[PDB]
Amino acid sequence: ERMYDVTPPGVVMGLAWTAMGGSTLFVETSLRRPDGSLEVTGQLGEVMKESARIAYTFARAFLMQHAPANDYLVTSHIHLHVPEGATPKDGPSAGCTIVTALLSLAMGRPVRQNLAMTGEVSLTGKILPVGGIKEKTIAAKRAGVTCIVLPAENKKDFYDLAAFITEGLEVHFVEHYREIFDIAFPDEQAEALAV
Ligand SMILES: *[B]([O])([O])[C]([C][C]([C])[C])[N]C(=O)[C]([C]C1=[C][C]=[C][C]=[C]1)[N]C(=O)C1=N[C]=[C]N=[C]1
Repeated sequence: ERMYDVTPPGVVMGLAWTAMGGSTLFVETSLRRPDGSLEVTGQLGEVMKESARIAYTFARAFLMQHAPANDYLVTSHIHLHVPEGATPKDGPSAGCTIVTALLSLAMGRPVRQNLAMTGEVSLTGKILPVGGIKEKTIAAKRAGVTCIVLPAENKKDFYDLAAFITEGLEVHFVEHYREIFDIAFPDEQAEALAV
């Protein structure tokens, strides 16, 4: 089972691993009040806290180019949480997940359902390779993930898995956050008609 079968805005599924295997986790974000700020909870280590700062800065910049009239990330007091509360978590691979959670919250739009992602985020939005792709992918498949987004340089790790694991997985290998944004929010890049 999963902690969220259906993600509302501000909630994105990420992927973690330990020496004991892989798991899914959800990044949760929310307002704490009507210059902004980010408060972060979830027993995060120092690499993960820094990846939340990087993601926060990039998301502010990304959404000032995609939606300059939208100030929600610049002015709001945001809270970011990664359950479960007692479990320690660390590492950079949730960067894109955090970016997506913040944009999802600021746009008031949920991300594509049954989607998980992992990837380190650069300050300019480059997606850097991560560890545990095999364990994270198995965990996604067990959790009902149908769409998985991974750093492009982790492609060989993904295809080291047996076919019966990756069959049925729609996989996207990405290098810049813009590619994730268009998978996560397909209606922001979809064919439209005027009336
Ligand atoms: B990602 O690989 O950076 C990811 C980020 C986020 C999903 C937590 N981090 C991990 O998957 C961590 C989880 C963790 C758990 C407890 C304490 C620290 C980190 N795992 C690893 O970094 C890791 N797992 C197995 C073997 N080596 C390292």
